[PDB]
Amino acid sequence: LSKLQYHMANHPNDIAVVVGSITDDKRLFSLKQLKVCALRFTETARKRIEDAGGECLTFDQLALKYPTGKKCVLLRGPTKARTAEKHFGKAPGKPKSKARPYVRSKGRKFEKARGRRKSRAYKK
Amino acid sequence: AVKLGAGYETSAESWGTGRAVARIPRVPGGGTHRAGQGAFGNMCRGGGMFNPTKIWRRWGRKVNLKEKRYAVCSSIAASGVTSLVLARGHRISHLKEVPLVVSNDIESLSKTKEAVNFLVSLGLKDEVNRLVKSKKIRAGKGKMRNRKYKIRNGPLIIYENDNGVKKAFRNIPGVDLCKVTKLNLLKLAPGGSIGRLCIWSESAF
Amino acid sequence: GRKSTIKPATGIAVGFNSGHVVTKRNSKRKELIKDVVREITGFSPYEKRIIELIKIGTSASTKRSLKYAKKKLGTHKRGKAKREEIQKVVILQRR
Amino acid sequence: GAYKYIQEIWKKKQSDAMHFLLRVRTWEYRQLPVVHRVSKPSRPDKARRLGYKAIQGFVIYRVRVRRGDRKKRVKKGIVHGKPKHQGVHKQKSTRNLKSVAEGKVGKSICGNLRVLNSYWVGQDAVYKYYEVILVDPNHNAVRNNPKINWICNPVHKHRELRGLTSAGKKYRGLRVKGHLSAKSRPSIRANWKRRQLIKLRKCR
Amino acid sequence: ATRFKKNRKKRGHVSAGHGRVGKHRKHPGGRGKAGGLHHMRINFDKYHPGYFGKVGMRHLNLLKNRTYCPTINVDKLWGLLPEEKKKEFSENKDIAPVIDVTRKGYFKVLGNGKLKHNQPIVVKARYFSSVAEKKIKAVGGQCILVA
Amino acid sequence: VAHNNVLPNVHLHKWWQRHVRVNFSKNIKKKKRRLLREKRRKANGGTPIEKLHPIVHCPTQRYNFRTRLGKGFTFEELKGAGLTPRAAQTIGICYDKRRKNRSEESLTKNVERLLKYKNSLVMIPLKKNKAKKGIGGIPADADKNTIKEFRNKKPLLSIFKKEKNTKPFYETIEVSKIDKEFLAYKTLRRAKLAERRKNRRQQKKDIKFKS
RNA sequence: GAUGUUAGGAGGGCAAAUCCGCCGAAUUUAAGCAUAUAAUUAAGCGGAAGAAAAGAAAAUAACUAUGAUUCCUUUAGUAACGGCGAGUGAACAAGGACCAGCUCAAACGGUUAAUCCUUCGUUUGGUGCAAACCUUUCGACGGAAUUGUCGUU
RNA sequence: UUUUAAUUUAUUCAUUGGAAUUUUUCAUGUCGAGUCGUGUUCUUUGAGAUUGGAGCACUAAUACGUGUGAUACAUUUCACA
RNA sequence: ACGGACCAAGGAGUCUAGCAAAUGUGCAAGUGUAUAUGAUUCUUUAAACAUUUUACGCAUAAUUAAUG
RNA sequence: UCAGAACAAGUAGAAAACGUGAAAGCGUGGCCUAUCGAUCCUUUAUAUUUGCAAAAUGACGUAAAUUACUUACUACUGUGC
Ligand SMILES: [Mg+2]
Ligand SMILES: [Mg+2]
Ligand SMILES: [Mg+2]
Ligand SMILES: [Mg+2]
Ligand SMILES: [Mg+2]
Ligand SMILES: [Mg+2]
Ligand SMILES: [Mg+2]
Ligand SMILES: [Mg+2]
Ligand SMILES: [Mg+2]
Ligand SMILES: [Mg+2]
Ligand SMILES: [Mg+2]
Ligand SMILES: [Mg+2]
Ligand SMILES: [Mg+2]
Ligand SMILES: [Mg+2]
Ligand SMILES: [Mg+2]
Ligand SMILES: [Mg+2]
Ligand SMILES: [Mg+2]
Ligand SMILES: [Mg+2]
Ligand SMILES: [Mg+2]
Ligand SMILES: [Mg+2]
Ligand SMILES: [Mg+2]
Ligand SMILES: [Mg+2]
Ligand SMILES: [Mg+2]
Repeated sequence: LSKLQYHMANHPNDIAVVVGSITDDKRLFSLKQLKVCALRFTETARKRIEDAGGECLTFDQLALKYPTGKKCVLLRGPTKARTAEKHFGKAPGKPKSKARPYVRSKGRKFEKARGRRKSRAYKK
Repeated sequence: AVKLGAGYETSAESWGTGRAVARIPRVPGGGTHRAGQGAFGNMCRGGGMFNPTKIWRRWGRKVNLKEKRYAVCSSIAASGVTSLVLARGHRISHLKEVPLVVSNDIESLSKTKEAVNFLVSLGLKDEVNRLVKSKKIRAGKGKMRNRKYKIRNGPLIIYENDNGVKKAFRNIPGVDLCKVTKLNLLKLAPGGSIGRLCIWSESAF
Repeated sequence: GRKSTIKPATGIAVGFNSGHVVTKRNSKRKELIKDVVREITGFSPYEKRIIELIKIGTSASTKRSLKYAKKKLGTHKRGKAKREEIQKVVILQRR
Repeated sequence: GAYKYIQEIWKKKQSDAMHFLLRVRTWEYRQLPVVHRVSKPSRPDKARRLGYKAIQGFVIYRVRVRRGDRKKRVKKGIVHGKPKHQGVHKQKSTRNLKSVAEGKVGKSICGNLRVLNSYWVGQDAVYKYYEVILVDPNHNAVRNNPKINWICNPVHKHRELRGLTSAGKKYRGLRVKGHLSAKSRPSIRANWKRRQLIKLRKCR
Repeated sequence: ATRFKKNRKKRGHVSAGHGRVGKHRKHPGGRGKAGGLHHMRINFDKYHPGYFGKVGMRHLNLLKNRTYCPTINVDKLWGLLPEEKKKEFSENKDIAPVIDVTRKGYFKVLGNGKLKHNQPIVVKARYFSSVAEKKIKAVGGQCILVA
Repeated sequence: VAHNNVLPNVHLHKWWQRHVRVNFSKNIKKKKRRLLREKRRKANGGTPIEKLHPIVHCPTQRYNFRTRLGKGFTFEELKGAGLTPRAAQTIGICYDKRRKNRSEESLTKNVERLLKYKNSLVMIPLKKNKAKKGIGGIPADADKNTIKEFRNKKPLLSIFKKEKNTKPFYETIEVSKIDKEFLAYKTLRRAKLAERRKNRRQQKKDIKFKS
């Protein structure tokens, strides 16, 4: 919701459309009068929107209203913010890679010695 | 599950190479036909089956409570919708309203005959007839395992309290009974097919 | 880690008497027997040796005695205790 | 008071008087047969402190056990496996000599009786001598008396052979409660089994 | 289910998908973690950098309880109140909420994010981070150590 | 091992197949248990299977705040209630020889609970009719009609379950009542710093006391 | 102390899935192997019961503290161990099932062992068609026991 | 048929004996030794200057004691047993 | 080069554990009702239903050998 | 070299502090291309960094205070590991 709000900030009244789910944000305090199309609203988010005196539109409704998407704004949520994606890219082992190793757990006992500190052979 | 050491109860060992016989483990000794025979191993008569079935196969599946609830709701909705019900196979062409609701007098019915009569009056005569017809002896080996008859699935009577419905509709072929509180998706959507014909008491509704 | 029984606990998670608010709520025969035993049995050889060492009188001697006790009994506490007992006995004898 | 006094006397053990007694007694025992009945406890107080009572069915048996380790049983000294397991000669048994003592009396010699307990009595370098307190569970004097009666039950056949006597409890490590003994409690083997156990869940 | 397993798709293909020359043998590379540090060193290096060797102090009896401290960021603190109550608080600058953060199952208050300006908030918790405390104060609130 | 996967950690190098228990018995076992408990209840005509337990605070810094049923009531609490241990045992209440009271408040709470329980409970006579007063703790035996009435009413099992949380967590405070000068982090860190030395002094104090 | 075909009794063998003691490998894994691993497993020997074992704190905590054992969910593949390699790996707390506590020894009672048992009996009952059982308290004649039975806690 | 709940009827008279709390005096008792423990060996453990066990040697203290508080030690608190 | 005299039937990537990726599905700063309880649940029912008139997991914060 | 991992050997710098030169500069060894070594363990250096798991050990240090389980405040706090 916060992200949605941020995106709507400059152009008001026009209708944010989001092809996925919109989740609510406890970290928001105030909610503006938002008009949002989405595939799914988590219930609390929906409630919040309602309270704001906003509108939750489904895709069919949007189509009915704005079939050429006039005064719409496509938005995406954070795609590569997924935890799976943090294991991708250059493998941890290759230098300057910020890829999480697949490890049982965290703590000194797990993947924090040889090849992770200059003191034990090398680093990264 | 197959019993643990099935096919492996023998002492068999392979004779090895220089006898002009494949090197499958052989039963030792003499006198019997069994002597010298291929012993354990999936290929052999009297062998163990390949990956013998074990009790620790995953039998059940956890399904998310929420998902289950959703499924139940959807089945209820389906039962609502006439077309869906029709598709599901019921002879419902002579029933007016398909969220089919009936007075609480039904919950007190004492006699299967009476229930049958009521059903007929409703319009489900045809359905009843179909149900009667469609008790047939299964194809295959089900026959040997207490699955002798195969019966088509009739209406589902949903009731708030049993003052007789349980017992009266018990014994009409294919007719099932469920308390509104404890709705079973297995009954609402047999074979995972949406839109069973549900007959509700008004209290239940 | 440590606390005090007097005073309530400072309403803090960590540090000295840290914790919650809550108001706190809180022979002769033997001797005779021992004497009898002594009369009967006397001492055991190690004990005797220790006594002798003690009698010798000096700090070095005492140290030696202590060491001996440690060797025999095992553990410094027990040995110390034994030494103390022997000293007491010696004192008694002297009276 | 008397028993207190004798307790105190026996605590001394290396003191002259006690020492002499021990010397005599162990010498005497060296001569008698390995397991043999005695009429009265040699350490009445100690017997009392265990389970002993002067009821008809209670008997004391003096038993002698060889001291020391038991050579690993193998035809000739040689063991055929990996070096870790190769040694004989410094192989110390899981059971106590006391346990062994009680075992030998309890098992074939007094199969009729039930071993209650056992106490130390004496030792030489060759042998340790224990007196083991046993009870006849069929003697009515024992059957009737509600305290003690318990031993008449069939669950207590050959307590000594299952490590259920005090000595048994010791070497099973049930004497030590706590974090020191977490791994052995319902029984070591049982505990192990439990820890191994894979619980699946039909639903899963 | 078996019917949509790949092996069923390879049914009549001779090698069952495991290749004709390089066969399918049982445990060709060694068993389990096996030659990590010898013939499987490279894999370990490239996917499991810090795997070999030990580091740091032993901690012979841990007791994860002693050291348990679920955290929350100040940003999330106002979220811990219901919508209507929050609105009420916003309306009345004259009165502030105390928040027993322990009652909601968090011990430490950390300081990630903004707090609504001027809206003063009283925070009860066991631990505060300097920054979180500063944030709270700047907003005219108090941090009250609880236990 | 191959590719980028977790390093495998599967403890199955022993003869694991020997001890796999699959719980086909779960629901049926539960049902059986239920049946057994019902039977027990029936046997104890009217009286409750369940025994009174004191609420207690869980140990360790992390469960500190939570409260749950302990075993057994502590001699002191019994005394407060006006009750003998044996007597308590005989009724529906658990006794715990080894539990001790540090907190007055806690003790008070449990004696309150005990009192409540006492108030609730009505005692069937031992030999019929003959109504006599109890021993040490136990209340009096009621007459027949009263007993009948009680039976006719529902047997309450609210006391045997723990009292749920009081709640708060949101409480209004007046802005003028806030103390804007109280460095909480500073207090913490300072406290941490000063711990050892306070420890040094406490020990000294203790030593002094010991003479 | 021996001795008895003395009077009365007991043990022995079978069976084992779970169970309790010992005793005790190696294949195997480590791409070799020697410590490790397999495994406190298999085999061996002994011993019980409808369950066994455990069990009423020389316990855990460091809290606002809990409170016998067992078992389940978890803690946790964690602390830790380990040619720190392969691999092994608990405990407390938390949530439940179930919940039960106790008696010897020691202290005390000598204006008296009050205890206990064997044999022989005696005479009210209860169910049974009988067979048997069930209990009822009363003595004797024996012994046992002051190197300690019983009561009191 | 099995038992085990509820319900129904107990009322008179005898006295030996015991129990709980409650006052008030006086008693500060007793609390398991070749055992614990240490050393050393071997085993077992996740237990790490040794987790349990065992063999051997040495061998204690009395409740103000001794035993736990997962790093060997000393000096000493404290908590728990 | 090897295997195949012929024919019939049997005859070989499976099942569990835990991890990952992919994709579907639910809900989403949460999620999973775990054991267990409860029900007017009892051929099917060993499922289904329910969750007491701040359990735990994984995630929501990282980092340090560590006090932190 | 190459997986564009490591080690090793270099190239280019930066922050210190110096050397040399009058200076500009040059110097992070040998005019350049070889002369060499992971984990674990050991070892000795370094440090206003920590720990040994209920606590303490510099130190009742410095102030107060009264005899006591007093109140503040201190970067420097045992051996061993
Ligand atoms: Mg077969
Ligand atoms: Mg067919
Ligand atoms: Mg051995
Ligand atoms: Mg192909
Ligand atoms: Mg091939
Ligand atoms: Mg090839
Ligand atoms: Mg036998
Ligand atoms: Mg190998
Ligand atoms: Mg190999
Ligand atoms: Mg080999
Ligand atoms: Mg076996
Ligand atoms: Mg038992
Ligand atoms: Mg467990
Ligand atoms: Mg985990
Ligand atoms: Mg192991
Ligand atoms: Mg004691
Ligand atoms: Mg081992
Ligand atoms: Mg601890
Ligand atoms: Mg050829
Ligand atoms: Mg060939
Ligand atoms: Mg051929
Ligand atoms: Mg052929
Ligand atoms: Mg997925």
